[PDB]
Amino acid sequence: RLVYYEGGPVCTHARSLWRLEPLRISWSGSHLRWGQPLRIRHVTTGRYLGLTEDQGLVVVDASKAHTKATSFCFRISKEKLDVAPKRDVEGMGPPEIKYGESLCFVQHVASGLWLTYAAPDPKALRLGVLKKKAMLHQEGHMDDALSLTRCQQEESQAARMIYSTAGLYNQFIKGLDSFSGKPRGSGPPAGSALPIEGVILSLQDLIGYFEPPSEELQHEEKQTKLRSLRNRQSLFQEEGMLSLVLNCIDRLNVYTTAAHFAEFAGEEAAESWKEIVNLLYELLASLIRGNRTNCALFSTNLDWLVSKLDRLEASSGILEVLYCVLIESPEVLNIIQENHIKSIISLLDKHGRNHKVLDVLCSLCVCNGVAVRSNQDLITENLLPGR
Amino acid sequence: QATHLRVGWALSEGYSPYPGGGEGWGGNGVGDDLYSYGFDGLHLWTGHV
Amino acid sequence: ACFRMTPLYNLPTHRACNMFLESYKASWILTEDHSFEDRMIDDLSKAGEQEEEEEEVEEKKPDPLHQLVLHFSRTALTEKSKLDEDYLYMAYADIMAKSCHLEVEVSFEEKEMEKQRLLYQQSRLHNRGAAEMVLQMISACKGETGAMVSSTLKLGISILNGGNAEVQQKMLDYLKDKKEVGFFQSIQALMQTCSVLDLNAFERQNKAEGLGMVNEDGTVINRQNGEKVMADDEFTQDLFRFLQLLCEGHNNDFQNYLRTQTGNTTTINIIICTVDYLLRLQESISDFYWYYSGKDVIEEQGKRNFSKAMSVAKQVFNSLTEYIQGPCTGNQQSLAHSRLWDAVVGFLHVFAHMMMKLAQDSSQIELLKEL
Amino acid sequence: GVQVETISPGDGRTFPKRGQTCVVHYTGMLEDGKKFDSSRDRNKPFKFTLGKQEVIRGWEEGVAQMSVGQRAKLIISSDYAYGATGHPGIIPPHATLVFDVELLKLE
Amino acid sequence: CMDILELSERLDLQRFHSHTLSLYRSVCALGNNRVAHALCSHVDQAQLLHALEDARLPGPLRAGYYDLLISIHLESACRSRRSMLSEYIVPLTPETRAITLFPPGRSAEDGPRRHGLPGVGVTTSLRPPHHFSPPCFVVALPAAGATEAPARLSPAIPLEALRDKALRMLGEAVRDGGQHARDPVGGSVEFQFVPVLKLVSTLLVMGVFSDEDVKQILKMIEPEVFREELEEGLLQMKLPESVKLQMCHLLEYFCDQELQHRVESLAAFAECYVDKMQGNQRGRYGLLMKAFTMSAAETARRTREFRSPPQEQINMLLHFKNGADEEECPLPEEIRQELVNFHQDLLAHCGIQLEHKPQSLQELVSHTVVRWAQEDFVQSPELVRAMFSLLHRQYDGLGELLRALPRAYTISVSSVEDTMSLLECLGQIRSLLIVQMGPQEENLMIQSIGNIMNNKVFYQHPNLMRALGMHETVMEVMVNVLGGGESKEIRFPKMVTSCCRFLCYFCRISRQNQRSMFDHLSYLLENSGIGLGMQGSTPLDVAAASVIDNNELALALQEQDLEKVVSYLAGCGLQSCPMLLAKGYPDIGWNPCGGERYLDFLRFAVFVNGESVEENANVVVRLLIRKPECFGPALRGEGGSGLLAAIEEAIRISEDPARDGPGVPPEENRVHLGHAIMSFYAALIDLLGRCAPETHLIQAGKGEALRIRAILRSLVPLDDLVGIISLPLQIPTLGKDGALVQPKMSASFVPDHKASMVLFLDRVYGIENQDFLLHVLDVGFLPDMRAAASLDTATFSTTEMALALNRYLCLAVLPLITKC
Repeated sequence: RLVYYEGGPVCTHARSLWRLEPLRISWSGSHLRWGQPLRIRHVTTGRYLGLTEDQGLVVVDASKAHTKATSFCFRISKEKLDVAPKRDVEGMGPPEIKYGESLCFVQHVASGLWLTYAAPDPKALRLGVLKKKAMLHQEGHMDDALSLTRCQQEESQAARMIYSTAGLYNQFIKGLDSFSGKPRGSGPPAGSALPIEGVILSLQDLIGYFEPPSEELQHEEKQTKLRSLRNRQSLFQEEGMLSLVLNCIDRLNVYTTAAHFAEFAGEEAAESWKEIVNLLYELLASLIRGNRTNCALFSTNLDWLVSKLDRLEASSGILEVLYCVLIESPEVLNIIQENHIKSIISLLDKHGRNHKVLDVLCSLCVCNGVAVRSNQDLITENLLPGR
Repeated sequence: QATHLRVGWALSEGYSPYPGGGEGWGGNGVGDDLYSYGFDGLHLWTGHV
Repeated sequence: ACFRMTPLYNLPTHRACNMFLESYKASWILTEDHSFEDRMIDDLSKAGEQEEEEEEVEEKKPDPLHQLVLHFSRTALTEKSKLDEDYLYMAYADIMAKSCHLEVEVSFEEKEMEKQRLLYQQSRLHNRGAAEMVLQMISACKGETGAMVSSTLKLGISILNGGNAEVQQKMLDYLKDKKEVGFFQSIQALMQTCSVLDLNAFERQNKAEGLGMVNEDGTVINRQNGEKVMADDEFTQDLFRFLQLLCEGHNNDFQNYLRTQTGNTTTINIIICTVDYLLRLQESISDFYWYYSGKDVIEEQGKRNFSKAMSVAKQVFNSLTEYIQGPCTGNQQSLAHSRLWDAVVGFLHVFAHMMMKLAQDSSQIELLKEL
Repeated sequence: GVQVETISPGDGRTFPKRGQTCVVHYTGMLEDGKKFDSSRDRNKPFKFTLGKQEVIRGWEEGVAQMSVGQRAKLIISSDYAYGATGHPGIIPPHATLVFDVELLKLE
Repeated sequence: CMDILELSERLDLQRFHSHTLSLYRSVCALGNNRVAHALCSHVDQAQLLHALEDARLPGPLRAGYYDLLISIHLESACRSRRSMLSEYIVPLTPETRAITLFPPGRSAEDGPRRHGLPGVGVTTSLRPPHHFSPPCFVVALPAAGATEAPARLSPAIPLEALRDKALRMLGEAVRDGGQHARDPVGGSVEFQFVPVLKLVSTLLVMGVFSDEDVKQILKMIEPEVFREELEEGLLQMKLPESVKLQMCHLLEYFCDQELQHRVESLAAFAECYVDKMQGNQRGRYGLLMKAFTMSAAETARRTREFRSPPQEQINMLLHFKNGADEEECPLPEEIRQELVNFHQDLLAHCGIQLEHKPQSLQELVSHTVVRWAQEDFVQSPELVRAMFSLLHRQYDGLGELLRALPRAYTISVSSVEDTMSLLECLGQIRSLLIVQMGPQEENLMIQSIGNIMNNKVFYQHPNLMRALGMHETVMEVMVNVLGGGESKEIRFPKMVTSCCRFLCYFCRISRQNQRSMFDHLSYLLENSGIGLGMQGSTPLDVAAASVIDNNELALALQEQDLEKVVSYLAGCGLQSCPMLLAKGYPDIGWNPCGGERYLDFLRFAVFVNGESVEENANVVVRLLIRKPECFGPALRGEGGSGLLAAIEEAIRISEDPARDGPGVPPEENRVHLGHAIMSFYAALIDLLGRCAPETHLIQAGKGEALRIRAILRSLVPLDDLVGIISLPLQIPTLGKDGALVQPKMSASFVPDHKASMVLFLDRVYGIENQDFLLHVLDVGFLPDMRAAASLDTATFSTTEMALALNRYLCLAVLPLITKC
């Protein structure tokens, strides 16, 4: 709910993206003008910058974002010459503000306050905090001017997708928690309806979105597509879609089969349980594949993944996720243990002779030209001597 | 590998050891199935035991 | 000193052998001059038995030199966090750069013949992707100085020498078609890393030289540490020479592009970046003058550092002149509304006072002429 | 303990004594019949000195119980072969080993 | 069971088994010789040798079995040899003396166009042998501790038989390719040729092939070029790109052999020529001395040569390339002509000194590479890179020698055995660069470091050590373990402690070693943010060793590095130690122990050879004042209690438990907070005193020196220094009956703390007034002198406090009184 001036990697993430919304529908895409009132929307959360009588400067919900609270303007200078009003124009209007070049002060229209930074609170710089809370002040500072920087179409599309997908999956998780522990017996599911169709379509769309580039492509095109894919994976992970997918997987994993799920959600919902689980695992694999940063996140919760290898509904998908993690992350390789290796071998024992399991087995043996002697020894001692 | 040499009896319908692979580790002869009964000097061979 | 009398004939045979190997490599092998670059490029640029193979296909297969350039382009385009140092790329970039020679009264005919020879030598490379390769390598360096970017800049200068309009057109088309901010981001980072005169470094170097020779030269380090003041002056000159050659001949399109890249998501003003570097250099030179103003005569090392700084400043002035000449009115306005006037004021102060000071001792006539 | 079962007779008189170098050709199997070692695969007789604790205890006793030129089957219990630890990656824990040894010569 | 040849049609089983072979290769990859020995029980030598020859085996299985043989038996030896193949340590033996650039031939003994066959002849560069052990699974298992047993060797396989088999298979493959059958072994030409070529390349690099074998391989590659003074050669057959890649590997090996031969010929000539030069210089000296002084000036000018460093003498004696008179270069004309002839021969060998049939290795490689590139648009980037590397080496042969010489080195015959042992140890250390560190690897690294530091060649040939790059490899190992889990308490502390003991000594061996380590200062300072809990040597200690008592390096130091260290010190002055908090110490709010380490690195940079380096001292003082938290909570402007109050509070903390430590212990509670605080402030005062300017600068009245001294005087009051110097020390006493009540030196106020105060007082404030001298003597010095004198009894004479008092008096106090 709070707004900050922050620097560093955040300048490439989706939490620093804002949509400028003039107070009109017609010609809302016209050139922006000095002193023209407008709203500022946070893309990934859908909230609006505004002034609240209690909390000061915050981002409010759209339901509470009335013009008085959330109407701002851009000013060339802090002089008190805003008296001169202007009328709207039926057209693109005259170009006034430029990307990068123009330096603009943000003013709250109703109160006349200026968007500035709060006096840096002590002990925060001492700890190492380098973000300054933003506030609305009567005077401000001389360096209050902001520069407007353009973002790529891919970034803006990803931000809007994150917003809608987060909404949908949060609704799904709430639906599951609604009947978390309430058996239906023979009556109605005893909960809120689930967005099964929306979830399935969204998962398919995101799998296609994160599809890796085709191998039969010219090197240059493949490299550009790989760069775009990595950037999109990073954007989603930073906005926290990985945790959301894992939470959905947890809630659906509580149930051991479609019939067990139907005992709480109903037969109609249970008709899609297996499909949703498999799609979630495919999305997880697409989200982490080839991404060292995303894959390294499993070094803390490897048991979460290894303990699911013997689930029969999505065995191949779970194995694919594990394969991606081990292929990309040496950190996971350095925390693998004997029980993990034994579970992976029991996969061979219980599911049959699958070469992907061997591929996984010595994705543990070497990574990036460095060998893990403990993993090699454990595999040798637990797999070979039985013959 | 130790030389194989066994002597005994075999039943016409059923004793068909083909060259190459087979029961156990291959090299099937007299007493490597339940259709033949063999002796090798130290062991009585039948059923591949 | 004298009484110690350390003779070579007393050294053990193996110590003498190692010393001999070092000295022989330094004086005989290293000094040897072998010119194989032209022969190598000429051999590699030849297709073989094309008619016998019946290459009636409209798209002929690349010849060996083309394939080498394509391989290095692929290496540059590979998506990586950083560009790894590559001895092979550096060696072949040096070979390609040397292949374009850039060689009394010379007749108009002889001058034109030299120009045509250089154009042919440069076409040998830029007809096979060398210009795009240079741009890709500059972009891939991601603003990190080093041998890779030095070799890339030298190759670019070699293929651009004389204001090669065809190479300029190819570079501009590639940049405007790819629309990547990485190239100019890398250029800006390199320009910001470029160094100026440093008086603390100068005093440190003076003290290091002052440190005497007590033990024998082998045991001591001979205080032969590389130059501490403007150590990358060659790289700075190469960078600004490359930027100048991008505009040589009053290429209006590329002159405008250096100021604003309309198609990209963000733009960098290379003209203003150059002005900012010039301002830093002017301030450093003013500091040097103030350091030496009290002294009567500038010593040899001070003269050498002044000369290096002045060569860099000369190159920067030539780059700005190339940016604006033609005239590029947009660049003229961008410079007029910049910090150039302050740099010129500081330079005028330094010029006046250094003129008056250097005129008073004839041992500094060369420095005065350079000034 | 180790049990020795003759396969082919030896000379009957020449037995190894402590400090002698026995030269043997052997094939090792686990009790279930899985081969894990054989000197004949490497085509080189295995030499070991009796009494220097170079080989397992079962071997030390069984080969000493044999005569020159003799071939015998040695059945060795786990405590005599490798015990609980086993041979990591080769022999499982608590494994009984069956060997087919032949004492080629004594030196 | 079935025949394994049924996997040609049973494709699921074939895929599973090929991936099983890959898993076998991977569980033993990168030096796991123990697992290789284990795998010898699952795929035995007879199986591997039969698979090598099985012509009906499906291609993936054939390739897998060739790769499995290589991984089990040859990979480790090949890697270790390949690591050493880039260095040329030539012993000065008769074989080396015999080596010559060109083969002794009827045309000429040196000069003739015809080279010797590459890779054939005599080479003397030192290369440690291969070590293998026999596979055997009936031996008694070593029942000693784990991770301490000697590292397993690679399982052995008969190498002469393997060589013969590889050669025969390669010959058969060449013949079959020439015949162009429709059933290639393995199902394709690539599957027929790539495995055998990989095996041959591995054996070649291992260097097991004899001269006759190498001649056979050369004739298989090119019958006409490498004829000895069928007709289709591999290089002239039409082959896939992978086969071309293996051919490139073979050509690379032979080009490397040519380079090695050039290096060794140069070394042999160097031996002979240097002997001649020394012998001539001896005669010249004898004749010069024998001269009855024609002219004293002439004698001095002549002896100017002989009173010069030997390297400079050699440079002068070799300066006749473009002619020189007997005064510029006294070397005789015959001796000059010898070098001229050898230089011509070397240029001719490299091809610099100047038929469609190649007739030479260089021309063969150039023609082959250019022809391949002309014939096809090569699709494999690895093949392209190998092709153009080979072509560059062929075209620039003198440059290859120039870039290789830095790694060449001649040694005496008496150093060969120790050099071989050192090379084995360095090989083990280098092998540890591709494996995650564990207990066994840690033990191996420590043992190798100990052996190297006990080897004589380590000390006598620091230039050889630098050429081998020992310091860089050890640094890389140390930094790998440090960075791995940087936030987590780093594991294997003993290995890092050894990582100095080695490197932190390597710096001290020689000045060039010190410079080489100094070149990595930022790296060490980057990784020095962690430590302390080391309780041993650290990368910060490596950094100090690089700049210690070296004026040139201290002047070459960088303001960026000093700012990095000062930032670490600020962090230590603002935050408590997480490790101490975990161990249960009170939270005092800062980190005196780390602050002390950082102050210590700064002290070495500021003061060199008993004098302050003004350039570094001013920078350090300015950084410290710009970050006041670096002075500790006592010297804070607002809430500061002052230095004297800080020391007194530290004494009270030491006296009171439950504030000095956890109060719950290997080194008697490890850290004591009171002593830590006192030590931090002592180190800070020592650093400031050492940053104080010199008396000659003060006398000359330099503005900067005066300003710096004024700043230091403002930081530290004189009354606080006198008070600390006057604080009483706890002296050993005899209580009860024979009870020596000795103070715990590591937990109390010690004279080492007063020594820093004395240094600061003498360097910054200085004693110049008789009244002040008498006052300080009466209050601070005389009581300590009397205590030290009274502790001279036989019982107390050797107590820790008595020895500390003696050191304090003889290093700080008495010199000052002598000066005053």
